[PDB]
Amino acid sequence: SGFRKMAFPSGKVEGCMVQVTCGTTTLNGLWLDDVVYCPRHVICTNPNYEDLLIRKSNHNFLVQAGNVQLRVIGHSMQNCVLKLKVDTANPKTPKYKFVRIQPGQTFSVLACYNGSPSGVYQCAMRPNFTIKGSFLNGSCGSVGFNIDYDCVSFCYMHHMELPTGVHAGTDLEGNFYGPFVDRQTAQAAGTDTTITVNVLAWLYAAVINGDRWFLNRFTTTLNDFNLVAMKYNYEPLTQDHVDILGPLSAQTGIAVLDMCASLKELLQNGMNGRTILGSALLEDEFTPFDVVRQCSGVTF
Amino acid sequence: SGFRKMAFPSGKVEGCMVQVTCGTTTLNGLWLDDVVYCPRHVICTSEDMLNPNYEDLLIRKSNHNFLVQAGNVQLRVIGHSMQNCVLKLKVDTANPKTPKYKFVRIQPGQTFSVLACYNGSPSGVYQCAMRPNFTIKGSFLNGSCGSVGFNIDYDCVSFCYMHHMELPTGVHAGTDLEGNFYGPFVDRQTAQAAGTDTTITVNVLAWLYAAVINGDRWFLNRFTTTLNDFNLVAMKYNYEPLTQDHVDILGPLSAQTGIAVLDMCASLKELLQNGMNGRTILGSALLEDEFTPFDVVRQCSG
Ligand SMILES: Cc1cncc(C(=O)N2C[C@H]3CC[C@@H](C2)N3[C@@H](c2cccc(F)c2)c2cn(CCc3ccsc3)nn2)c1
Ligand SMILES: [Cl-]
Ligand SMILES: [Mg+2]
Repeated sequence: SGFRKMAFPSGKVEGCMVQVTCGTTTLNGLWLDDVVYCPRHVICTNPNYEDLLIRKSNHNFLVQAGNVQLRVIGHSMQNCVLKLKVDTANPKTPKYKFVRIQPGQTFSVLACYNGSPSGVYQCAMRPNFTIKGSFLNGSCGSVGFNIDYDCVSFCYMHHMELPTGVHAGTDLEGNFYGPFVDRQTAQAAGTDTTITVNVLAWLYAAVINGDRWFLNRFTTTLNDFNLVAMKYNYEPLTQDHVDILGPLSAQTGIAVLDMCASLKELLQNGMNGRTILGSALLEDEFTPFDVVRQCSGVTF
Repeated sequence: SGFRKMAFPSGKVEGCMVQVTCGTTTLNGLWLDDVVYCPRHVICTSEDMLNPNYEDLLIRKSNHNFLVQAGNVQLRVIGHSMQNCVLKLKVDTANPKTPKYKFVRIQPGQTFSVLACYNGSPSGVYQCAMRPNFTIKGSFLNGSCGSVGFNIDYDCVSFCYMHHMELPTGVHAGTDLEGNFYGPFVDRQTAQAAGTDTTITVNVLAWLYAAVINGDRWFLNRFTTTLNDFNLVAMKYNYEPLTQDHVDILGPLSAQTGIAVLDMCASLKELLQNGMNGRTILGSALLEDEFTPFDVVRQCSG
């Protein structure tokens, strides 16, 4: 029993983190095979990054894997990520893929400083394409990932903090999540919305763990609920979301539209001094799979 | 900016998790140098578990009865000993991935990271606190016995918890790595219950300081309090007493923020009296007590 915000074991990624220093800036890079990936804004000196990089020589890039130093033998740019070719293939390179995640999906973040891992936590790609992480100066290049079996799927590289304190980054191919640029300009997180399918998944997690007070005899329609959803700044619930929740509906005897009626009442009446899984708010950073994985016991 | 329940990177502990099998029972062990540590109830049957005589049970075991598996490598047991409620299996191979480590017994309110493990394979990592009633609020399923809790300040792993069982209220109990249970619990199936829990006052105060550091001041007030008047109010909300040690420990965060410790206590008093009025603090609608003062400085400063 118990339900907790749980990150993937980070060992396979710790062995890939390195420190990258160009000019005055130091941040983190990801060492896979014979390439180090890091944010292109490490580029020394409204920037024209292709033009700034030609001035740079391989030996301007200091790369350290612990005490050991890696020799840069080439450099290239892919969107907002810089790729440093090094002389040595990382002997601890895991089986891995680069993937791009969708809003509402979760991943583990390995927060790093000076190439040394310092913490791991779970976070969701918000509908406004930010994440609510915990990053200080020097965390740029920290990465986000999921693990399926022995395969690490890298999905996020951290680039910047926005004025509201939330965070923005790219996939490992250098494409930003959301309408952001890697520049000193005026940028702001858009208005956010609540990830409806994830709230429902969390209510099923609560039921599985004995928290049942919010259940009621009623059910609703997808059309009726989604009108309540938009009213409360909740993402629309689609039939595909209903399908994904199928497993949990079968396991608990609570149909999704049966649970939507519960969520409707919670949105309209509050929780009246009660809590669900130790929270006084509705939590939307657990996916249906996160709830199945943790209420069943998958391992890596 | 931001403030999150942050676990330590788990790789140094992942390299130590093994599977231990006795009879029909399989659980997790911790492999450091040439020793595998696991809960001694791995030698029990469910019948034994009402009033097991562990000394009598262990003397009947042969080394080859213990099947220890590290990945796809079967380790061979060459001896065994029992220390309180932990079984120490001597193996013929030292773990080449053994980190710098220590065993530490922690006090209520301390936090640590838990590496949930099944059949010797890590599943996930999350942050826990030792509650005042010597339980933890974890996420543990059947087969999680032997999972460990740890901290990694500098590059040394301090092991502080090994998971043994789940109590009737859904909370969890275990030992330190010397085999001594936290709290009054025993590794028997006899009736046992967690005591009434209380809120870890010093940690709430640390978290409120974290909130100020992150730029939130809505809960401050113009009042102060004596330490004794604070504790008279706090105990009425089932909060732990705040000691002069707790006040000393908060000195650094007080200095950084410019808010005296007893002024922050006055703010907490008001929050307990009023609630949040539909507001949040660091994204929570409740007062969070599983961040220590040391945690706050670690995450908000370095
Ligand atoms: C939800 C959960 C959370 N954390 C840990 C668990 C989890 O796996 N066990 C913990 C619990 C509950 C089941 C079992 C193992 N118990 C063992 C137990 C019971 C009472 C006190 C105690 F100190 C330990 C236990 C071990 N044996 C021997 C025969 C046997 C072996 C495997 S099943 C039966 N008999 N009882 C479960
Ligand atoms: Cl302690
Ligand atoms: Mg209903």
